[PDB]
Amino acid sequence: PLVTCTCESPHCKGPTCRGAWCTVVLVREEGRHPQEHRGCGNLHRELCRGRPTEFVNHYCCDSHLCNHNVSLVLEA
Amino acid sequence: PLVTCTCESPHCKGPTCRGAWCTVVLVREEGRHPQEHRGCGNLHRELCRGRPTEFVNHYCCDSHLCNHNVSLVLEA
Amino acid sequence: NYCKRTPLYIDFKEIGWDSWIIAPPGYEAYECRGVCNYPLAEHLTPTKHAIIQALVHLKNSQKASKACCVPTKLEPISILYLDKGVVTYKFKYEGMAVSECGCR
Amino acid sequence: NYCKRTPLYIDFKEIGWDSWIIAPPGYEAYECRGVCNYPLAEHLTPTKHAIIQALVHLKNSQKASKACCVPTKLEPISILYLDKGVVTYKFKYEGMAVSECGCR
Ligand code: NI
Ligand code: NI
Ligand code: NI
Ligand code: NI
Ligand code: NI
Ligand code: NI
Ligand code: NI
Ligand code: NI
Ligand code: NI
Ligand code: NI
Repeated sequence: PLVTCTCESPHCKGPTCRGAWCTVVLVREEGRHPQEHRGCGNLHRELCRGRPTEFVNHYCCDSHLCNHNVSLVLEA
Repeated sequence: PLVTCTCESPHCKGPTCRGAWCTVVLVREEGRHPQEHRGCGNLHRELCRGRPTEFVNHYCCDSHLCNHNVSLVLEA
Repeated sequence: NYCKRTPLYIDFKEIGWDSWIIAPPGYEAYECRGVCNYPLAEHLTPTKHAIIQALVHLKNSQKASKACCVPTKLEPISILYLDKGVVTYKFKYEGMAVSECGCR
Repeated sequence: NYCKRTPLYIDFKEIGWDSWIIAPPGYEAYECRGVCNYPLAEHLTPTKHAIIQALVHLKNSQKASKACCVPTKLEPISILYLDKGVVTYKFKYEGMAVSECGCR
């Protein structure tokens, strides 16, 4: 079964998306400000289990619109 | 059957190589001087049939060391 | 911009291939250009190594380069080519047109 | 330098994957870095689209970008990972280590 998720990423063809789980990915490159991506996830569920680092944080959930307005924090 | 060819390219693990045909490729990028590559060829024989252009020239032969000290010219 | 399929028309005459490609004069080969910034989107079918390599590039750019946008499935085209002066019809000239891009 | 396979050790702790990867602490994932300058060498198994795209990049860099160095065959590794707190043994974790590079 799938779930509807908030889509706020460059690969979003609409405000919502349907996937196996909802994702919030907080990514920080070496130079610029961290960007917060929201969307769904169907492959590589193991990304959700990664401990937050200084550069990446993976949040995942499978409730309806559970990834909406969820703020993540990176490691120092 | 294969043939021994003169090898003078960055991908040459020795002075000679064994392939279906010997190649001399004269390549010119947009900025720097044209480089002349010598080696063998086993795939994409159709590259040999390409008419010389302002940036590339493909010479091919299947004689023993036939691609040795062969000078190519590009188009204006 | 992000990794996606970009239109790219190849004129066989301007690459010297019209000497043996009788028809067509050219074709839409397409092109996969764009950056593979993390997270690697699923529609680009990123492999686990590409995802890992993208994570190390975030840690520091010196250790690992970023995942690259490359074609993942290629489609054949039909050409008319000279076979020793004879115009012959090849139905599937494999690996010519891009149908799917990805991050590898 | 040219497209080739470069050693790249991944420390699972430094990418946050040690939370679920019990063993090994890391592995040699390798990396395909380097430029795919024309002519595309045959040991990098370049496709016909990659060869064509490399030819248009020589004509002018604005129309088509250069072919990219990417992994072409990936190998699995064996890991010990947590399955709901249980240390389980996965024999083939596919798509983890690079065995062959190429230009696509
Ligand atoms: Ni999992
Ligand atoms: Ni041919
Ligand atoms: Ni696409
Ligand atoms: Ni062209
Ligand atoms: Ni990035
Ligand atoms: Ni994979
Ligand atoms: Ni290699
Ligand atoms: Ni690392
Ligand atoms: Ni080049
Ligand atoms: Ni091909």
